Amino acid sequence: ALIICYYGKNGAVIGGDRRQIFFRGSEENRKILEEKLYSGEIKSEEELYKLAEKLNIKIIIEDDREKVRKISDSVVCGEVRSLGIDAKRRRVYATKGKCAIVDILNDTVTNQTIKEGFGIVVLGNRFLKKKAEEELKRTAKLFPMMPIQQIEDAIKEIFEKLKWHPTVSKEYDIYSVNKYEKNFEEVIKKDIESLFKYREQLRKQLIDFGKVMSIVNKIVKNGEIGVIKDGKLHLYDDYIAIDKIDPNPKVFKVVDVEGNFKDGDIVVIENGDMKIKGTNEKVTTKYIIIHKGSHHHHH
Amino acid sequence: ALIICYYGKNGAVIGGDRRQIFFRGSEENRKILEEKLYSGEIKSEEELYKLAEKLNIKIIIEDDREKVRKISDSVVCGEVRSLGIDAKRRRVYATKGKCAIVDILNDTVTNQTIKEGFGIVVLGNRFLKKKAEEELKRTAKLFPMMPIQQIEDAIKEIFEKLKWHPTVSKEYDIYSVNKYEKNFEEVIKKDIESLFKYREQLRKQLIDFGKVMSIVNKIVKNGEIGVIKDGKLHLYDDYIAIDKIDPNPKVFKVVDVEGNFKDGDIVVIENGDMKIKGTNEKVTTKYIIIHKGSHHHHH
Amino acid sequence: KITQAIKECLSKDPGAIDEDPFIIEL
Amino acid sequence: KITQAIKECLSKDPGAIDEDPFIIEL
Repeated sequence: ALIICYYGKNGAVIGGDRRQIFFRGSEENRKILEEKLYSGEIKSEEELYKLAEKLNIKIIIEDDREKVRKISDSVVCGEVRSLGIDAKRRRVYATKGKCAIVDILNDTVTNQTIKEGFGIVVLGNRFLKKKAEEELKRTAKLFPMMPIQQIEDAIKEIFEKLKWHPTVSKEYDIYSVNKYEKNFEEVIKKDIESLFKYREQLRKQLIDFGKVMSIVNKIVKNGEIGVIKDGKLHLYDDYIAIDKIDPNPKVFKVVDVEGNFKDGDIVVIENGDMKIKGTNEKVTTKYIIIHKGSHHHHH
Repeated sequence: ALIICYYGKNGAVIGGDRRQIFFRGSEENRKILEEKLYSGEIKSEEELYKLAEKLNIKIIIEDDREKVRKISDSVVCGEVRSLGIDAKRRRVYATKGKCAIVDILNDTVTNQTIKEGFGIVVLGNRFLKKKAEEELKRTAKLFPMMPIQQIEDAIKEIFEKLKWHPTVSKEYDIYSVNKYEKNFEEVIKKDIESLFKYREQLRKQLIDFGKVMSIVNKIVKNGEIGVIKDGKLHLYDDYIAIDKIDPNPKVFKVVDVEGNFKDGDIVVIENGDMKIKGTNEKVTTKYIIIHKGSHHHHH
Repeated sequence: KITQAIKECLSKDPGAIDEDPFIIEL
Repeated sequence: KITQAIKECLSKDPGAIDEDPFIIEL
């Protein structure tokens, strides 16, 4: 990944590639290739796969998503992410005269530095930042007096100069603005809050996925579920009934049933077929029956 | 895992342990430890973790679930599973006089052998089957004339004789029957059909999970969503609205909104706040707005 | 990619069914 | 164990943020 951002009174400009590389392998080989990629010895994508193949580790390049956003006519944002044990992020926000470098670990903002004036921020691996510096070190001081367009272009040249490297996609996005954001801190806080809501939703859906699947596993294949009291199936304290296969379904102790039976008869199931114990006559119901406990025969 | 099953006219008896061992590591080291475990050179659980630690591969033993079931007073079942690229299973069903060895790959029954008479079937790895054979080879011929209880015990001794090995849990379940199942084939077909329904449900829930998460990702942070036509928010062809965060939500083009506005005004969002373009006055709605496309800025 | 990766990652009792089951006919 | 395993397995751009960002003040 590579993000280059400029901020000044003339405006904010930010360019970013789209490359994300996933690794799937052992710890040592992950770390060995991880360093060799940023060491600069890896030339192109050919030697990446080929060396990764030698280390019996699969890599998956994905250039299909933008690292940079234009939040408004006043603000632009660029994000780099590094996922593993933790979900580490590095964002850079920019506007007319101001710039904000934010550091996120999981669901927390570790650091947030805001700056007023003129400057350039570059996000990426150690190799690209080293290379990008040595392009900017000369040309950077001409930025403050340039128009926006010329800076966008100046940055385009830097991406074209570096994109050959396999940590950078061959295509890239650039967005710019020349309006000042009055509530620059609030805008950033609100954009970040969305991320934390998304992670919350992700965890809530992940919990509810399992919560539904648990219920499916609790469906009674074979059990002695209850007794017909007063023309209705009174279920034991062990079993309960539910209307749908939902994450939070409605619980029932007494259930409506259709079939040939009387009061006092024991209700059972075998091989998913609900019948009367002794009669072995077929009995139907609109509701799904389950164990109350998620433990029947260990878990 | 270890399952030992006897079948005869005196009845069916089946014993099974509860041990499942998961591996998480590279392909070679998975295969290297995989063989060394079944080679017989691995003595106990100490050398398992210790050797697995040397190979930088984590193993997770779980003795918390039964491998054997008593489907009815007529039938008993015992299952061994081996999960990896594919989900390979080996079940053994038994009843008075009959026995069925079933082989499943994923959602298909590869083989199904049924037998009438007297016999013993053992499921497990190559080491245990070798060892179990050499216990049974002597004592097996006394089974046909024994009572059920004595066979259950005879099997209990075999488990106690072998449980020291780290591919077998120190606790085990045993279930037996002495009734003949009239529709032995149908019972098995119905028990298996449940597995395929569970895998179907699992895939259907997994599809619906992503389907919900896609929607969450399509929620509009910043967009020019529509125009207020005739006192109602007419949404553009690009955006749509939904009532809940559901997998298959109800779509809306016209939406009820509350706030200070008139006809002809443009409706926008920035940082999740819905407002009137130009006014910047706060506007509310009961529905969630999303991009119609799942592609906004690439995917 | 995620559903793919878990099958590539986790391996429960591999090679435990790579041989025929042991049978005796009495 | 499954949610645990994926974080132990997949690794997107590790070490890509192990160093400070490059900054210039103009």
